Amino acid sequence: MWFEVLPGIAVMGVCLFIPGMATARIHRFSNGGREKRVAHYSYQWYLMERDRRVSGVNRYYVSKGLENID
Amino acid sequence: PFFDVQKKLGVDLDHWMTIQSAEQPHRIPARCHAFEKEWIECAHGIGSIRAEKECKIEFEDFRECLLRQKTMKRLNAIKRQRDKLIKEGKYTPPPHHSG
Amino acid sequence: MMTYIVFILSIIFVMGFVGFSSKPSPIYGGLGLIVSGGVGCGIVLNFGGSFLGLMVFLIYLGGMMVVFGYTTAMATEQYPEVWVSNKVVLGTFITGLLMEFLMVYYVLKDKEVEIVFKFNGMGDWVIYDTGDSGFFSEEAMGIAALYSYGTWLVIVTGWSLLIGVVVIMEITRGN
Amino acid sequence: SRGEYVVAKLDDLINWARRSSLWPMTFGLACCAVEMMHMAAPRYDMDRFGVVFRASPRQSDVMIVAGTLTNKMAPALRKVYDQMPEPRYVVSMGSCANGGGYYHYSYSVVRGCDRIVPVDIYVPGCPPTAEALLYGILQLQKKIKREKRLRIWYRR
Amino acid sequence: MSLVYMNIMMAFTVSLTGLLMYRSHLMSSLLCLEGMMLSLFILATLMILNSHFTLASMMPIILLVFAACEAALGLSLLVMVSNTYGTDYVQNLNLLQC
Amino acid sequence: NVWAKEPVLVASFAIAGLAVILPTLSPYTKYSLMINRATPYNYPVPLRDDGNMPDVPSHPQDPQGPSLEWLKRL
Amino acid sequence: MFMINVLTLIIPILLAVAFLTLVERKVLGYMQFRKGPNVVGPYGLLQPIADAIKLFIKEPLRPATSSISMFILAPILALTLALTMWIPLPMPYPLINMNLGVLFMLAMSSLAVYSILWSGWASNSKYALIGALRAVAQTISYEVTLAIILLSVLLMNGSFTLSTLIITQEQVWLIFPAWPLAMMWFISTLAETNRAPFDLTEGESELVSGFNVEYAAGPFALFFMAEYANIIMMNIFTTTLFLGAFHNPYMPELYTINFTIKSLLLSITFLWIRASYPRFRYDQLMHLLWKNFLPLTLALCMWHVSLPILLSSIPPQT
Amino acid sequence: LLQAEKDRRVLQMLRENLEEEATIMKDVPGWKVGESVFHTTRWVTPMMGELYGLRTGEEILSSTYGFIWYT
Amino acid sequence: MNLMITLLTNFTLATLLVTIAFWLPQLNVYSEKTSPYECGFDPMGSARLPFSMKFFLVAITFLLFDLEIALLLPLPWASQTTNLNTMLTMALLLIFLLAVSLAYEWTQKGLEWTE
Amino acid sequence: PGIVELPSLEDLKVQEVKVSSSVLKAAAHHYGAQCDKPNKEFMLCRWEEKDPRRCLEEGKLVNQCALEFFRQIKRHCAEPFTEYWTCIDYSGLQLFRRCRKEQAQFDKCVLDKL
Ligand code: SF4
Repeated sequence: MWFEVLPGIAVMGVCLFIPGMATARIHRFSNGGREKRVAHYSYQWYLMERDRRVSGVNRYYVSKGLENID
Repeated sequence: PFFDVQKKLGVDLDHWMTIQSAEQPHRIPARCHAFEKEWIECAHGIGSIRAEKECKIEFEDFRECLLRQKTMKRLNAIKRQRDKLIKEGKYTPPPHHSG
Repeated sequence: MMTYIVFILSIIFVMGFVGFSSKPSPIYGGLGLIVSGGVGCGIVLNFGGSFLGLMVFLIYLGGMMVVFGYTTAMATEQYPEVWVSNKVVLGTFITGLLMEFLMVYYVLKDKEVEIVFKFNGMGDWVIYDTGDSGFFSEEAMGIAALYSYGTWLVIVTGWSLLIGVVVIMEITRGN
Repeated sequence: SRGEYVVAKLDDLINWARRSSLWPMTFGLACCAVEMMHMAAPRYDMDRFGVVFRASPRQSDVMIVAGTLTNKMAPALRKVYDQMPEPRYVVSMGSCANGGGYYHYSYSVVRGCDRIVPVDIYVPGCPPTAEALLYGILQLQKKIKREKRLRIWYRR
Repeated sequence: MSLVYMNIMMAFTVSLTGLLMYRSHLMSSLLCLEGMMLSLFILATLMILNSHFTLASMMPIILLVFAACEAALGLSLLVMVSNTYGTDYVQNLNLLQC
Repeated sequence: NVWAKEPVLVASFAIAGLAVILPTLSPYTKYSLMINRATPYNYPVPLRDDGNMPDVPSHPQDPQGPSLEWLKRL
Repeated sequence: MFMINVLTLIIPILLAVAFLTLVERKVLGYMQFRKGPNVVGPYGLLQPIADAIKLFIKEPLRPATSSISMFILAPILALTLALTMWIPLPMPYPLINMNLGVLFMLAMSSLAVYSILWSGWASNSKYALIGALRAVAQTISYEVTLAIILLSVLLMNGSFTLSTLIITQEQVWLIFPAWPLAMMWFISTLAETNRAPFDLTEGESELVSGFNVEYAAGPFALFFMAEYANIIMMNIFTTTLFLGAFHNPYMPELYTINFTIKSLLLSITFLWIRASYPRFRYDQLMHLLWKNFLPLTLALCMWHVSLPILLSSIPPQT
Repeated sequence: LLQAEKDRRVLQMLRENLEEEATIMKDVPGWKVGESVFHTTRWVTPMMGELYGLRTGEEILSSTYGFIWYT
Repeated sequence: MNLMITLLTNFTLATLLVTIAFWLPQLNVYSEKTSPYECGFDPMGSARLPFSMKFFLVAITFLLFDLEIALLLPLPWASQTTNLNTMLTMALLLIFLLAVSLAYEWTQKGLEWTE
Repeated sequence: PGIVELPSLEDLKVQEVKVSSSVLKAAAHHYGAQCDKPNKEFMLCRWEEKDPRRCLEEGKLVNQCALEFFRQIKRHCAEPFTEYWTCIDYSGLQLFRRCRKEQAQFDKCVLDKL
């Protein structure tokens, strides 16, 4: 039966388990624990652009919530 | 000949394709909407010769909306003079991004 | 550092496309042609058009596929020509690339190029969208008008394509 | 002796790598070709050893001359054999090929295939068994264990 | 003025001259006609994209579907040409004399 | 009979013909019309104060105007 | 770190292809009642490593009538484009969130076709010519039906973006609203993948592997790895496109598990289809493709036009 | 509110760039300092160079080319 | 240009595969390997020999139906309009015309010769 | 030809409402509810006059209305509104459907107390 092929399937499956896992782990690492903000359209682009404007660092992912109310 | 059975049969099956300020699929402007509005409202009931004579200013205003050729002439002159005086070294300006 | 990247893609486009137009064997012509089509797709994609360039790259590609099939079919030499094989093709390629680099020189290190118009030589971040609120990526609706308002236009388009099909069929049949 | 040590390790690596796959091609003139097909039979697998059929002459490693090499065939045999990369090996499979054999005293028959190509491994038997042919391939792999090429190149 | 306009007009003129003077192949001629089509396409598209002329943006798709079916017509005629001869140079065209 | 000479063609003509016939009768077409009109990308502009128009309300909470309600009402 | 993400995409494709060659040989062995690579160490693994190393030993050679630029620049385009298909693949969140990916899939698969074609041309030994023309044949047949079936399946729910596609794959799988369209799509992609002689006429025994009959032994690794990237590529695109996985919000590893297991079971299904059917035929491929698929596909296209216009099930294509 | 923030920003860029021009080009002859290019006086839509001129590469690439091929 | 970055990295990968193919492993003794192989016989002339083709209609047919694919591809964005019945009418007319063209050349045996 | 008169940095010193984008887009319903009656004066001015540097007094008006609104939402419930916008901020783009329970918490908070 298939008892002698499953190590090949398992190793090659980890070879396909790695790239999305490392991808999403890098994207969570790449914005300080927040997800990579996508931007489809012009409106969401200008929203993300004022986001990177009002953080001071010109890095949007801080996003400065409820602190500059005053 | 030039036939306008198009106009006669009461169907504008072609003329929506034609100019800006016709109604877009969502009611959105073009870039030079108001300038075409200017030029047509100068030259609506006009026979295309005193249109050449008298609506010439606003037609040039429309052409310079579309191309912005004189504006790029001005801006290129300003950038080349900026570059020659920064190669010179006389009063290198910092007022962008700083004081 | 770089800013003229649309113009530089246009320069690469014109180089490959002139070496295309200098007429070597259609194998090398198609190679330079698909290079030119891909970088032209890059030009129009980087300019603001979302799908239209990738679309036309696909269509134009399939046309070049059939063109390659027929140049394998019909026009073959005992040894086909390359760019650097014959005198005339080499001269045309060098002179076309020479005119290209000369235009590069007169744009970069000079002011104005006035062959047919007084073309303003500076970078193509002007003119451009000044951050207008799209929310629907304009060219998508700009093609979506074709089935809304486009009554007469696709009628004559499909009619002419049907006629194109029967025309090819009867010219092949007419033996 | 770190230089010869590292070169020895790398030579052992590449020689192991050469004896690993060894896919041949199928020349296969007569009934020795039927024995090759029964070396592709499931009771004696070659794909236990990474040994695959490959009908092109452009990527095989060893080549099995197996059959009765005639004069109408032999220049085509060498004009296959030459356009094949620099590690090339020959398995003379069968009594016809390893010295002429049963058609030795005749016209139009090459008396032994050393008159066309060099030969690494002779495997006699008419036909060989699948077992004997497999033994010959194992001995060829042991020859690839006995290479010391890169040691020779360094000590030159 | 947007310098890409002048450069695509340069590519247009050179593909036009390539379509006009040609050595022997009809195939290269059809191929460079297809190329000049692509050049006019990209130029018109960049025009409409600067204009935000979003209403009648049928120009790129319909321009190129029509000009490519012209190229299809040309490939059919080249099939007939290479059917009635072996070679399809400037030679074996000299009959039907002016 | 006429069926299995080239029967995938008969299958194609059948499902194509019901695809043509089926938009004649439906209870959902005007639903599709009202949904696909009532969802704008764009902005509801204000207008001049009024000549006391008995429509077009002053607060968006005021139910004088034509709203969308049948979505959550199935 | 963006470069690190690119490297962690282009490193597992090497391991994926090599250990998938192991999988092919051993699954095909137990398929055909024989035994796979077993003697070489633990079960096979270091021998497919040795396959890659051995094929890098081989010291290739250029032919005579073999213009060097086209010759050594064809399989480069093959391997590079068989990579660069893998940019907008939504392993849970893709590398570049492009606003459209599927026409990009079409264009880069066609580029893979052209690279096969140019290698078969500039090999210039008449067998690669016959094989390249057969590849032109199966590309004439299978870059229309694939496109219009794609138009039909994203006509229902797509809006061209893969994130919205995984949102649409939430209540039921999209296998069920389009099942026979999915059957025709799987057959067409199996043709376009150019494995599986159910619909493959390039790797013949009538010829000897019409892409690269007499190419050289060196870039065979390039070509070989490119087509097995093509196999994994279209199967992952299948496993995204029709069926899918209920991803955990804020945890993607479960999505990766379900997605990867479904994709590689369909890849084993693909190889299992390759195992058992004869080769097929040029004019029969034209006959079967046109006179079986194409009217039924057009009927499905008009019926998926007429479906959301009659059920108000039109997507929020913003 | 976003309309207001954008309007304050474009008035800020236009004010700063008029001031920079009036400083840097005050010596050259000709060159009226603040003329509109057009003949009338309406709010001409700016051309992304009057907003973004002389900002040295990175800012203008962030503003223009960000949405296109970035994110 | 992120895709251009990735394309540059894959091209560098391809060039290191080229160099590791040619330069590094061993030597390159020439003088017969350059000959073209068919099956063991040096053929007449070479390839690039005039090779006639079977299909005449099928390639141009591919071309025209690829163009009609190009017309049909903005069906997703079209599906959200106020003029729904007109969209449905012209879309059905496009596919009906396409199938009329196909079935016309199918009944006029355009594909029943050397396909 | 003609000259323009762009007003300086004198009148354009209004304090920017420096919330970031996520919390701002999350609070859009109630911000439409309480405020966003007097800003349509600004919007009508902008649409009927199409020349900014003319309507900007009402730009100050809309900016002070928004800032007073966020003042009153900071000075009272909800403190779990912090949790609500940081719920909405992580979910890629601003999917209003993934974060539901905390939406119910914040809306019932503000409905009870104000
Ligand atoms: S050696 Fe024997 S088995 Fe082999 S080809 Fe000769 S007769 Fe046949």
